[PDB]
Amino acid sequence: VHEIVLTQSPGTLSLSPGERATLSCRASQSVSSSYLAWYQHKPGQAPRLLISDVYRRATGVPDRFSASGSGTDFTLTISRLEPEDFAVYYCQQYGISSPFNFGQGTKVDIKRTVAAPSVFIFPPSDEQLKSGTASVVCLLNNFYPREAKVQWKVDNALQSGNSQESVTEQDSKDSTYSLSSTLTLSKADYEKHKVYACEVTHQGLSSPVTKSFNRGE
Amino acid sequence: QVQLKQWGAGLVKPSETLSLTCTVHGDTLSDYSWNWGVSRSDYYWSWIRQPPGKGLEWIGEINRSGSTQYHPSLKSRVKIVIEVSKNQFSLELSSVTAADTAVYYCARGRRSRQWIGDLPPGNHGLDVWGQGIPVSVSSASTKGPSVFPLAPSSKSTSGGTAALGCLVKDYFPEPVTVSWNSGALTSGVHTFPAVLQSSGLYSLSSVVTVPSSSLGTQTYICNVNHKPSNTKVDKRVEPKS
Repeated sequence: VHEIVLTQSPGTLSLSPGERATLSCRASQSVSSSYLAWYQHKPGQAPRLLISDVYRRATGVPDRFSASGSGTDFTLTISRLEPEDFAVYYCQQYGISSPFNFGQGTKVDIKRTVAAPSVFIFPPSDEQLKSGTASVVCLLNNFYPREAKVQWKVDNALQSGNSQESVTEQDSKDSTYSLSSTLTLSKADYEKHKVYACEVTHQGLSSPVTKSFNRGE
Repeated sequence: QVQLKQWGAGLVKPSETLSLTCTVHGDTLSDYSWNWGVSRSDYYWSWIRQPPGKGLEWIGEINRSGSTQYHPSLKSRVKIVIEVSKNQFSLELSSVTAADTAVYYCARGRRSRQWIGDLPPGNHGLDVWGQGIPVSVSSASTKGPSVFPLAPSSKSTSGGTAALGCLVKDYFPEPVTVSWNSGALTSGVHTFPAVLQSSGLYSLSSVVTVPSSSLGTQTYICNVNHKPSNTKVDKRVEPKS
């Protein structure tokens, strides 16, 4: 190719306030440190430049942020995390080779003990069925870490392509995540089948947990 | 300090063209003097987007010379133009699809190797950002939501905790707001981010968990407001026989 790509690690770094965070960036080609930049992104806010041009801090960036590296391997260090530092961080090659691509991001989240989700399944409401569509909802409540797998089965048949997931930001009181998975069927398809099940895999679960209902029972 | 003010319609129909503009404040594009610091010739007026669930993506840039550089993944769908006399620059992205739904930022890129006095921090980076425009690719017209209950049942409450919620379906544009019991019920509530469905309409759910016994002693009502359509809904969520 004719572009430089940057790969960040780890995908998620889980730490406590006061700890040191070390974020890595590997470029696919050598990049001078003159041209390697780092950014912070906090949900709901515009990205912020942290570091650029041979590891220099941008305006307003406090001393706990520093950077290092050469060749293809770069590091952003936060010496002591503050609560406002839990955010997503991006490296970028900026100034030697267009396009000026970013890495894929590293999220720094708040470490806590593993917590399995509580799982709940909801049938389509009779109100909604009066229309032409059925939504079946599976709720994974208050789990940690974020990685989780939800599979839908209809009459024991694995579903694919007809569901969508949404996930909350980490909770400010208990540091967990919550997730919804919504299965969308036509009313006609919904009324043709009996057993609706969501099956959840998570590090906090010894084996997968299935919640199910039988339509009309 | 220099700021970027973003404008332009974020709502684009599939296959049509997105047009966004930023205006520069606190500096001017037509001032060719260079008396201190870095030359305004070293600013590259840039566009960056973030699609949902993805990272930051560099779209391209323009200098007041008129020279552009574009991401090769776009490049004949993308045009960037600058209007030096108006302190403005613009992004046109044609033939949009749902993959182009994203927050679009403009930003000032800086590339200097010469300067007068002290080189301000932020060189060889995107140091000033606009606040972003959320762009939604959809054919939809304004539409208020339907609000359906996510009701607890005997099977789901048998561990001592009940979940209950509201499915807020098929509305456009963003946002809705959701409260429970007129704002009195906040603990254990999770209102999920909306998803832009393939229909071009949004959907989300809001849930709460409570002790199962409180289903016998407490009423639960979700309060849904969609200002764009002047829609307000209160939906009582009852245990389902």
